[PDB]
Amino acid sequence: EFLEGRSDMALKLVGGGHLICNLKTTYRSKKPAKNLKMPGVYYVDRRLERIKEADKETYVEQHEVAVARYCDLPSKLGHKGGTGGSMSELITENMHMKLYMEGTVNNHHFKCTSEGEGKPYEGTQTMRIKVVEGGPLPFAFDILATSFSKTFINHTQGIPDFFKQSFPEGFTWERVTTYEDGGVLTATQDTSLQDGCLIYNVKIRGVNFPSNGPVMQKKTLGWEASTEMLYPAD
Amino acid sequence: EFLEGRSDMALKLVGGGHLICNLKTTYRSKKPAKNLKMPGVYYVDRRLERIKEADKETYVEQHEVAVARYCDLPSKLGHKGGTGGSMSELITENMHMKLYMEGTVNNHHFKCTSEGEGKPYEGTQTMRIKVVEGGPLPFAFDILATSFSKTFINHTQGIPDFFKQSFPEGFTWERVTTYEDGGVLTATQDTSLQDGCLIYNVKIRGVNFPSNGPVMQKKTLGWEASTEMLYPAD
Amino acid sequence: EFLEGRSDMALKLVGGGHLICNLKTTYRSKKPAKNLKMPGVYYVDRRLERIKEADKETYVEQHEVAVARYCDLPSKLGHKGGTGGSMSELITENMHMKLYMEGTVNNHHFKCTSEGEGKPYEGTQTMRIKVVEGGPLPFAFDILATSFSKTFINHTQGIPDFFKQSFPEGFTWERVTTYEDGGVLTATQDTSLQDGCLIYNVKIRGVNFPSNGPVMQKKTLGWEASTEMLYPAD
Amino acid sequence: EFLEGRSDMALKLVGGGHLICNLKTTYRSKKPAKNLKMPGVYYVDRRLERIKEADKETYVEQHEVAVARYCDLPSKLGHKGGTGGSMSELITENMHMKLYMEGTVNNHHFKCTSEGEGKPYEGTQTMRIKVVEGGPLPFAFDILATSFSKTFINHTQGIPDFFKQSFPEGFTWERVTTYEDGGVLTATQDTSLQDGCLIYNVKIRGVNFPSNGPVMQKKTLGWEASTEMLYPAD
Ligand SMILES: [Mg+2]
Repeated sequence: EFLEGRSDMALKLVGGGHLICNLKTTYRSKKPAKNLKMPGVYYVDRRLERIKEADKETYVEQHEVAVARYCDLPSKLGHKGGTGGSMSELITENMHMKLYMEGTVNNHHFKCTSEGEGKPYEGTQTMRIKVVEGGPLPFAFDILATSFSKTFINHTQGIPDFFKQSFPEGFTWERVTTYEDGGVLTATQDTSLQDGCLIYNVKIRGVNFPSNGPVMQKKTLGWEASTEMLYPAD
Repeated sequence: EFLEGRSDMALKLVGGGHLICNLKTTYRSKKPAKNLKMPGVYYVDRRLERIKEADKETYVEQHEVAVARYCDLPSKLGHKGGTGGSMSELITENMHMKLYMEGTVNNHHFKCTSEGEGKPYEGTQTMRIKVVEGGPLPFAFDILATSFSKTFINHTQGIPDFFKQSFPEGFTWERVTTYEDGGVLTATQDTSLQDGCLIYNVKIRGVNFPSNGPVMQKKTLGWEASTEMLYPAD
Repeated sequence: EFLEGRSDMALKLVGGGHLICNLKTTYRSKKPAKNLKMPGVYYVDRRLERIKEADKETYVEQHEVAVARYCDLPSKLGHKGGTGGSMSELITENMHMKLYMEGTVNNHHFKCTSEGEGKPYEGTQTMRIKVVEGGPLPFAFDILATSFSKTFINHTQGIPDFFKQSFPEGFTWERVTTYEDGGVLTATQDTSLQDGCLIYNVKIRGVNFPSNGPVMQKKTLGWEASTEMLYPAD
Repeated sequence: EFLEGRSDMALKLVGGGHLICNLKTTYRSKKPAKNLKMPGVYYVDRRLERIKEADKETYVEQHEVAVARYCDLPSKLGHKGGTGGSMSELITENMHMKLYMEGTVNNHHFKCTSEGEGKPYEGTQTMRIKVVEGGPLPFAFDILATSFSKTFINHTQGIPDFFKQSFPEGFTWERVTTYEDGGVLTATQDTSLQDGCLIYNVKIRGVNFPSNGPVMQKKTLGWEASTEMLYPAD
């Protein structure tokens, strides 16, 4: 039993306009099935923003605000669900995170580290990111943004927090992002808890980004906000 | 200058679980560009529900609640939104609609008519739908649900209503719904205003739906709510 | 029981280079299952060439050579298939065709008629095509090329000709062509035999072709040759 | 300047039938552009067959025969490649190969080694493959078949051999395979020549393969033969 997510995000392009991409994510728990209180269908509203940038994109500081909900709207049918209610004690309201990243984008190899802090229950976080190997990146940094934190989703409407419940075992995610110009970037990730710090271990592998298109030429200017739909399966 | 939308909807399956599909929509105005007050990026939360169904799905009555917004969430940067403010006079707060649909799904041809009423500014509406030809359909009616009214979106927060402003000329849409099991359903549509009634004319052409998959075997059970991301281009 | 095909075609672009698209076709028979001699997996090599063009693309003349085969190459295992042998009699070795087409591409409506002749068993044909409505098209004619004749495939090596067997009842196809820049074009089609003439009925519904991309700007120069992979299911 | 490829392969299923997937590959040379003799558009017919299998798939011995061509078919126009002609001294007619592979498929990690030999100019090769970590795999070995050899393509008809020309520098490839049931498997690979042996280094990352589908349940039975379409870009 896991959660699958789906999003369509929009990339802002130099000169106006946008490039769309599609996110198919599968969220897997390391905690055993019997001990989880599974949600029903729900949505997470994010806004992901580039705060600071230095050195041809080899240093980037990212902020994110994530908030989960159920459909607020009244329903002529009986899907109040609703339901809800989850509590997660290992996660304090002030948490620190450390991350390591490694992968390839169009045959170009690179490594990244980051450290950050945020407020899980409030739905906010920040990430200070270093490109350590294979900088300057020849591709728009934006495409890695979604790969740097499911724990910091503010589940307010009682909705069961599938990510915060998982600890200490942890959770993984694995995602395939599909740009409409042809590019494809898959990423696998491990979230674990050691001494009260959240440890992220990612692996990027992207291919087929058009060479004379916005991603490789770096004509991008951050993302718009987005809605992820999340739903349980098998 | 027009609006493109992107949504991912979830289809409910007999036995739990879901089949996801992707909606790429282009909304075009018949009113001239200069006379339109274009919105910025925004989102529409819908909930579409089958009220009544009779005769192996040859009569179906649908209700929808659509509410548009901007990102409520605070932004570290200065994308205040909120701009806004649009007024559209031809659309009263009680509207009636009449519809004709014709198209093919996996070589099987069919025709539909419908009539309904709803409250545009409140975001609510109802549709009473008849299969007048080629019923009973060998496919789940659900896949047509999204093809029957952009005017009944409650634009509050002072978001410019691209759909209402358009009147009297009217507007069209054209969409490609892409199921993850392989099916593909495109639709072209014309909206227009004649004697204070909203007139819909649709055309469907769906192909490649697996014969032994949920859609053809009719093992589906309505949609979950969804979020559409609407954005201006060219 | 029917045949599915898959092709990837390449579009020649003004200035060198190519735009790839994907063809998913389902070919369905009108003749009863028991009286057909089903093929195995096999391949069709085509080369489609614009012989003539006049009037801003409102007259186009097409030649096609199609030849189906099985893998000639030796197999370490014993896949023979192999098999083969079909004869089809309603189809003479000189056939004439008449075709009608109607559909939409990015909200622009149009109709086409054509007449042509070829040698089915030899795998050749020509088509003389008139745009009778909604010319001049604001889009590259190329994208319609693949919608104007399955009967004229030279099945050598003894492969059972699934298309020639169908007569007199006839057969349909229905296809989704998916460009990598985003455009999508589906087409459903009906074949039949009336008075020794082959009668084609096509319908087009294409959407989402980027306005500032090759297809809408007409910066194309025909297709490259292609291989279609044909295989039976249900 | 490099080569892109496109294929559609068919996977054989327990109980008959097939699951199709799409291959987008980009082939990059490590040898400098001025010294390469680029091909034109062309095709490769392969047949990949599992010879032996032992220990729940932890040992697989693979055979491949690859033969490249242009379009044998006559053209009503001036397009005859034909050109062709390439010579590659460093590659003998009996070559040896050693490979290391590492990656993840649906959150499951694994490593593979293989060694093999074949006749590059004749277009044949064999691979003896050992699963060295994380066996037995919970997924159909098939989805890995295409990741173990571009040097052993028999370029007849005189097509300039882009893979053999690269030596000694070597070449990389990177590919995205997209199943129609939802799975996605990208792979990056490094080829090189050291002491007269071909050295392969692969990395796999497959995701979003359906849990209740053929690949994960191991209901597969090898590939059908296939055609890849190769074309130059940049
Ligand atoms: Mg969405």
